[PDB]
Amino acid sequence: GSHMRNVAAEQQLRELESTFDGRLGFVALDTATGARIAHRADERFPFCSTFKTMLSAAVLARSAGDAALLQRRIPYAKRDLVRYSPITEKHVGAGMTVAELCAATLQYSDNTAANLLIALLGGPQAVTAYARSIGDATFRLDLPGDERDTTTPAAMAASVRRLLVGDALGTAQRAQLNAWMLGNKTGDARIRAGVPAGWRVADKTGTGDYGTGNDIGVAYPPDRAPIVFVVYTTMRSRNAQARDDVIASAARIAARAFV
Repeated sequence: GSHMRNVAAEQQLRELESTFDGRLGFVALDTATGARIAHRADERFPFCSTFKTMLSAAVLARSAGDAALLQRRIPYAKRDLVRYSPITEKHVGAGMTVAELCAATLQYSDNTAANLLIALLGGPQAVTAYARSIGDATFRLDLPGDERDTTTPAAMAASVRRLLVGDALGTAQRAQLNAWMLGNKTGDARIRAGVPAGWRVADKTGTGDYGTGNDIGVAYPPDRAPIVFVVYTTMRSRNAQARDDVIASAARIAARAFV
């Protein structure tokens, strides 16, 4: 890699953004060197389901010195279900364990699972507090540039790096967060589609209206240092679809520059 290849990649990201009516927010970090490829890195974007990574980390932190928390079952009822709950809807009544809820919200993006975990922590402000505790002053869990439920690509990249690769969590908790995110089921068309097939990817997607299409995580090449990938996209038209292809293309541009 080189600075000039990174400069080239950043122009390619700008040219990629021109292909849709919106904004591309991107950070890729080669942890071998701290080399960063960035686009609109300091702008706020709606995070959508990508916050579930920060959620799950906060839950893992509560479990330090209390591993049995992960086996604790949380009951809930039908009235507790919110839209898009493909796992939790099958377990109304007795409910699911804390670990099951983390896996459901990370791997299937289950919304009720996220709400139950947010409640366990004491509310959305507890998730924001956790973010502050690992050095993230930007993340906020609470539309024409409403800052609620937003972060920046730079801030989320730093948090993803610290959580999955660095020391924000204890070693065992880092391992568990990675294991869950390596098993993601919702990201096949996003970062995973753009990086080499030989790289293991731990990722969390986010999708919303205004063509909001996000994917964050870490790629683990087989004989190199990990590369952090954060991709946020959002558009001017509320009706617009998220663009899996753009997310994949952004990751590809960075992967090409770093090899």
